[PDB]
Amino acid sequence: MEITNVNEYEAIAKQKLPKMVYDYYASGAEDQWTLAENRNAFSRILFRPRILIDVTNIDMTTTILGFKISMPIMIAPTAMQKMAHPEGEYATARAASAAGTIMTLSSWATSSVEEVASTGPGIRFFQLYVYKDRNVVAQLVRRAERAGFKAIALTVDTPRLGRREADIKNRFVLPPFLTLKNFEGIDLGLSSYVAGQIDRSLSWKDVAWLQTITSLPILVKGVITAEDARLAVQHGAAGIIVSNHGARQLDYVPATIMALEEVVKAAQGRIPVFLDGGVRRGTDVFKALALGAAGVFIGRPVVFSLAAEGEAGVKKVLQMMRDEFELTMALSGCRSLKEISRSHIAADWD
Amino acid sequence: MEITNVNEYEAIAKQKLPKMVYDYYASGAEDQWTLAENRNAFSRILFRPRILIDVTNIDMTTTILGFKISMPIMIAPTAMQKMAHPEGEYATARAASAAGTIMTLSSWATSSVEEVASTGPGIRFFQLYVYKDRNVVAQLVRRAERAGFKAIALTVDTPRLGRREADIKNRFVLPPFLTLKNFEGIDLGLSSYVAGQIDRSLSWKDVAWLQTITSLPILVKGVITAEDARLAVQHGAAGIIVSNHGARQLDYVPATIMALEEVVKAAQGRIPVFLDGGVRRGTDVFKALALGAAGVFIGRPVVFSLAAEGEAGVKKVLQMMRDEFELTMALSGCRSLKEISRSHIAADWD
Amino acid sequence: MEITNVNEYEAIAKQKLPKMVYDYYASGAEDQWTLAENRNAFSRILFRPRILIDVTNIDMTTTILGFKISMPIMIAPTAMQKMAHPEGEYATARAASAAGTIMTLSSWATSSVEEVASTGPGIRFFQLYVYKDRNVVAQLVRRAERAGFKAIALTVDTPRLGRREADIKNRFVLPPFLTLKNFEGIDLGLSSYVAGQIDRSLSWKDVAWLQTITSLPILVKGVITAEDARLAVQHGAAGIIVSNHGARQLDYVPATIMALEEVVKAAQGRIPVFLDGGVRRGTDVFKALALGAAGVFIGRPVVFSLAAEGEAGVKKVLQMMRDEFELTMALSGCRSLKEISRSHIAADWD
Amino acid sequence: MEITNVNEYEAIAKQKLPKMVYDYYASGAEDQWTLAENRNAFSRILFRPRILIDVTNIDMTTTILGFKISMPIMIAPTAMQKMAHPEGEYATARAASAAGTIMTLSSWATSSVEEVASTGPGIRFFQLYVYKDRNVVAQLVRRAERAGFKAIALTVDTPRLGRREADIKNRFVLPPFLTLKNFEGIDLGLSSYVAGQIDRSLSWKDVAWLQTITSLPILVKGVITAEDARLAVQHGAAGIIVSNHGARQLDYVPATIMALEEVVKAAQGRIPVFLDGGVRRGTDVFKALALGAAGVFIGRPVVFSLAAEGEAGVKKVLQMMRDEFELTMALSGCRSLKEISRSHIAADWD
Ligand SMILES: Cc1cc2nc3c(=O)[nH]c(=O)nc-3n(C[C@@H](O)[C@H](O)[C@@H](O)COP(=O)(O)O)c2cc1C
Ligand SMILES: Cc1cc2nc3c(=O)[nH]c(=O)nc-3n(C[C@@H](O)[C@H](O)[C@@H](O)COP(=O)(O)O)c2cc1C
Ligand SMILES: Cc1cc2nc3c(=O)[nH]c(=O)nc-3n(C[C@@H](O)[C@H](O)[C@@H](O)COP(=O)(O)O)c2cc1C
Ligand SMILES: Cc1cc2nc3c(=O)[nH]c(=O)nc-3n(C[C@@H](O)[C@H](O)[C@@H](O)COP(=O)(O)O)c2cc1C
Ligand SMILES: CCCCCC(CCCCC)Sc1[nH]nnc1C(=O)O
Ligand SMILES: CCCCCC(CCCCC)Sc1[nH]nnc1C(=O)O
Ligand SMILES: CCCCCC(CCCCC)Sc1[nH]nnc1C(=O)O
Ligand SMILES: CCCCCC(CCCCC)Sc1[nH]nnc1C(=O)O
Repeated sequence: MEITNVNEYEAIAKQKLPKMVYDYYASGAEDQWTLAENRNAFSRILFRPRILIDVTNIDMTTTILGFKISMPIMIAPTAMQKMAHPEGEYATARAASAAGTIMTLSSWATSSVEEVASTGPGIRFFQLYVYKDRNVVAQLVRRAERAGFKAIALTVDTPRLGRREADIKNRFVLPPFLTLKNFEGIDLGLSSYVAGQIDRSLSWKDVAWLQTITSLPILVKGVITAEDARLAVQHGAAGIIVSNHGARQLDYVPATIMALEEVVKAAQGRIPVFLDGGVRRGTDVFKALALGAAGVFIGRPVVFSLAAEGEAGVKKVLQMMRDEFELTMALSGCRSLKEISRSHIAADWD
Repeated sequence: MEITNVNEYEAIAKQKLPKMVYDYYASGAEDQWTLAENRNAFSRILFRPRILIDVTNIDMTTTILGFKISMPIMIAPTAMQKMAHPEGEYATARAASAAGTIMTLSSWATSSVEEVASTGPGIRFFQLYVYKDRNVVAQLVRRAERAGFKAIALTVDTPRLGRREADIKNRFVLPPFLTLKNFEGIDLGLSSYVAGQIDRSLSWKDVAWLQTITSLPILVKGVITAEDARLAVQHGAAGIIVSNHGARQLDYVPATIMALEEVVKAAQGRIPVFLDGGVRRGTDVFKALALGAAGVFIGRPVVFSLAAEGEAGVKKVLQMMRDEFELTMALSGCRSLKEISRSHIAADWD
Repeated sequence: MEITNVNEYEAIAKQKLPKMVYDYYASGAEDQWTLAENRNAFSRILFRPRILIDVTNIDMTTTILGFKISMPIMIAPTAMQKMAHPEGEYATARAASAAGTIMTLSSWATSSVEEVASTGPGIRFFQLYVYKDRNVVAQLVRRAERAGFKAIALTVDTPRLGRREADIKNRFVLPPFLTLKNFEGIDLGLSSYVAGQIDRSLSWKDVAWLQTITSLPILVKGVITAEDARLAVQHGAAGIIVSNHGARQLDYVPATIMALEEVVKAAQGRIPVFLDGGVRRGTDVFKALALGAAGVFIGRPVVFSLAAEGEAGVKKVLQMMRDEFELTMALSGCRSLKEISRSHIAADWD
Repeated sequence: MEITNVNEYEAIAKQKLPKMVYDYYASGAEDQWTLAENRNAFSRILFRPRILIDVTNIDMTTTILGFKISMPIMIAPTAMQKMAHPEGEYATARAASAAGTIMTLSSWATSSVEEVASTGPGIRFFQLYVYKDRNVVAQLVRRAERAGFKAIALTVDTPRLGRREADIKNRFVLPPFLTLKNFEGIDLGLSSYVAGQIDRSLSWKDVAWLQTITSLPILVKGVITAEDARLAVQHGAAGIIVSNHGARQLDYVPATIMALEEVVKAAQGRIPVFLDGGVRRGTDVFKALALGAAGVFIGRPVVFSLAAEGEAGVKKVLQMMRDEFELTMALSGCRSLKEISRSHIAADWD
């Protein structure tokens, strides 16, 4: 017996976390169709491996926004990680740096940007929502810059929260001793106002506004149509992240893997297009990249592994994924990321 | 624990109603393929949401036949509602008016048009079948007009009853104290003659006949082919209701959501086209409207909620649906019904 | 509780017949894929009903080979019916005549042509295989003609028996007191030689040979490709029966309903094309006819009903089917068989 | 009760072999999608049988690389067969010769080429991997030639081992008394070095190298794209074996039956194209040949039958398959292999 794949962590997490906590991390929106589809869609893409190629040395390094990382597998911003393990964001922070990759911190983290920054050096991104109190947004950005965060990931798919029914039936509440640390300290319990601070009037001009208060590259997270992808480009986006929020917002939106190519083509190679949602295997990673993605982000796997084995769990998840990805490149006949091509894959919609 | 979706009422209704009553409301025709398909088909239509749009104020109001209602979700005519709850049609009547929407009364109701009318003011439609005794039909129409009913919904898909096997095995009978109140009073137990009064010789000329005894707009309920949709238009129909009778008539007829577009195109915008059957979620509502429907009607959800919590249940069903529909519009980037478009959706048959 | 559909007889038959007998009647070839598919394929064809049509009088009568019958539902030749009920072929014979339809007798019947003929008057067909001993074939034909059988149905899909594994595991044997009565009497235990009498050298010239020893119309049973359908026409076939032997021969042959249209088109209206296999509902009957079939034949339903209720069971099966077929015509808007059209149906392959 | 099909051996093997051994033989790569698909794909190809054809004598003999064999069903190289039964490769060797067919020996066999050769005369192929120690490869080839092996089957789909998770959880190890006999004797425990001897720098020039140390025909095993098929032809391959290694390498590669035609067309009839993976029925064999394959190879069925009944089991598997294949040819109207055609089949992708 031994953990051999990322998905097995979900079971352990489930068996140890309180229903409320597990359900919060595991649930999708309403009937959870897209949740299931995010995983199932990958099963509709097949390989066309090239044999008899010198695959002695496999290079998985890539350059994201000028930064060079070990692999094209980064960590997505989850939220309230300390509900999964006392160390929460700390464990995830150290694990990301050690793995040689990027970690995106959530504004709703149970640790502050500076708390995370102290763990050690590493390339980090900050996820944020343009709240009603623009002054609070300015403060958060300024605070992230000081902590040395390299970019801002603006999430544009939550003008209003999706209906994750399990949470409603459970009557979800943030446990007693946890706190949204990034909101502790600057000029404004914390769970209700921050939730009530969501500004639903946001439009493309607010994207411009963000650009006038920070020089950090802005990544739009939550684009799934070619129409918005073009607008994101026109409005100075540094990159686009094809995401359906882990299927927790609007159910019946396609699987990110299916929508990806449409977004990649819309971008016309002007800016990097990334993807998240459903990634659990190295084979998943190879397909996303063969379809045009510059890299991918993982969410749930982090919190599940964190609950099961803390930092070791997160390190284990990152190692398994890079190993699987390497072996996939090897068996496909690709020695570097640049060698992966659309012809190495075959989609059910081809 | 708490009710978070319309479908959950069916379980409660089932656990409390007598087999005979539940089966009568729940069953489809014969092998019940279309019953299952009415729900499953919606799962084959996906969204293409627009992000970064000011979705501060969402307008769900619409004008149906000159009447302005709160939402495009109306109640379909069921039958013998008092089998589900002592108040039956009364509870449904008050709930519809309070919700600010239209309620279609069935000729086989366990309450009379005037009984319903007394609950309070509200826009109501009357469902009827051209019986052999045309004189009884005239009386019913005249009686509905006095009660202030705004339109007549003529059902044309039941020349003969479908075979709902559960009813046959159960030997379905109307409970002792209930009565088809609309037939009580005018010139003609009630379950057998009214069932034997079905006129199967009806053709388009009888539609004309109805038009010579009433000035109320006539809605044809039960059209699912483009051929009949055109005829309905030619024969002065005020609107068409794409319906397969909740899959209780001819099994193997397509899901209303699949047939809808064909009917919408046939109508050429000359008259409103509505839909019913399988609607259980706000996402269902958005798809029907994105496909051309002017509004939708719900059947079973009413009787199930009625059995579970009487009027409160019906109010709960209507609130949940409008809430879900609103959040869907918000996440899709639509501020009014006029903003919903075919491009906001993606069908498996595209 | 009450029997409401043909398929329910299989359960009763199963619960009362010995494993060996049930398995013999119920099994398909090897992995039984086509068995399942014969039924499932019908689920891939939908209706396009016409409403508001005078459906007061429905005419199901048809003329098959000059003979006028009550409905386009005939009985297929099964075998050793007395294993299902003491009366076997007798009950089936009386039931067919009473129902006003045709019954095809198998050469392997546990009753002789003359035994069946004595039950009463009725239009009957005789199924036969060109055995090695052509003299035995001549005798069988002559014997059928005397008994007043109207046509010969030559089965061309069994040059060698398919592998019905259940029979092998069960070590199937004909019960002690039963006998292949048609072979008793003329010039040649009976189970082994008759099985060993199968001539696998048969080709189109042998079809011609049959035509020189009888003037009765010859129906080829077991044609499923357009290539053979044309040959059947060229070689004086009186009609073609699209059949896959109830999926008991070569597994992975398409469902008869799927292959039908190809055969109908090949025939070019020169001769009637019939179908069998999987027919269990009136909706099944309407689809087969809408696709071009002149009528259909049923197999297993006869033996299952026979085991459950003897003749009454068979009468019940025939009544249920005509009732279901009538109601389907009524709901589709078809007053006669001639009114059924391809446009009243919609196939998944359209 | 009695064994009626090849697949039933897996159950017996499972119920008697130790988890570790069964899992090693039965498992696929990671989530085992292609494992399931290798079998399921055959279900998507249907027959178009020709009736009324003289199928008295069926000829299944074929000429592979100049050698004439009884049937187009050969044995694929498995590995460590003695884990399944004390006799291992011996039983398989005698069974293959008796069946009148070819057996491919694995370099990792628990019996040596000469040990196998002593069982008796028979046409045999040797499977091999170009190890780092080219000198060991030369020795193996020379050793095979002496034992009278007719050809070398070079496997090109394992530059690195796939992740068969069950083995990892089980901590698979070669039982105490077994030995990789081909490595015992010549100039180089055995499980770890031989596994560490895999050369992952192999490319097409190494294929040429093999051709300069042996005159035996070289068969490339593991080609699944048309691109590699052409290269295999250009580089003097004697034949191509479309294989996905029994789905144990890279998951999400298509089923061999689906990829086959692409490879057949690429070869342009210049060299024979074979197939393996998922073959379990004679119907499977007919489809592979109708698609262009010159013959097929079976893997798992050998080890499962071996575990259940030793040599008798293997003889039983080979007999069942030829019987099933014969009956399929008979029912399709094919008297010889040359008579099987693409028109006798119908693929879901046609
Ligand atoms: C428990 C949880 C919390 C999340 N929190 C955020 C968040 O703080 N910010 C954000 O933009 N997205 C959030 N997401 C979603 C993204 O981080 C991301 O798209 C991700 O969940 C990707 O899909 P995966 O979980 O299938 O890997 C959250 C997802 C989960 C499951
Ligand atoms: C118990 C029950 C009674 C019905 N009674 C009527 C009726 O009186 N008149 C009519 O035209 N349709 C009747 N229908 C069907 C329609 O009201 C309507 O098409 C509806 O059931 C829509 O589908 P849904 O139940 O899936 O929402 C009935 C349906 C049910 C389940
Ligand atoms: C038990 C049994 C016996 C059969 N016997 C014969 C027979 O004697 N002659 C023949 O041509 N076909 C025979 N068939 C098949 C046909 O009668 C016929 O194609 C039929 O089974 C149609 O399919 P169904 O069973 O799905 O209705 C037999 C089928 C069964 C199940
Ligand atoms: C237990 C086992 C051992 C295998 N050993 C080898 C081997 O030694 N050499 C090789 O090239 N392929 C090996 N394969 C795979 C091939 O022999 C072959 O492609 C085969 O398994 C075909 O598929 P099937 O098992 O579905 O019939 C092995 C497969 C199994 C299941
Ligand atoms: C300003 C937007 C508010 C969202 C923040 C939280 C969602 C609701 C918290 C529990 C009720 S946690 C989170 N952040 N972003 N998405 C989520 C997620 O849980 O899916
Ligand atoms: C004049 C037509 C007669 C139909 C009225 C009833 C159907 C049968 C009543 C129980 C046997 S109730 C009803 N009304 N319309 N459809 C139904 C339905 O139950 O599906
Ligand atoms: C001359 C051909 C021999 C077939 C006759 C019988 C089949 C085998 C009898 C039980 C072993 S009964 C029968 N007749 N035709 N098909 C069948 C069937 O059982 O599918
Ligand atoms: C030089 C390549 C090494 C592969 C040989 C073995 C695979 C691993 C042995 C158990 C850990 S047995 C084998 N040989 N080829 N494929 C396999 C298989 O088991 O799938």
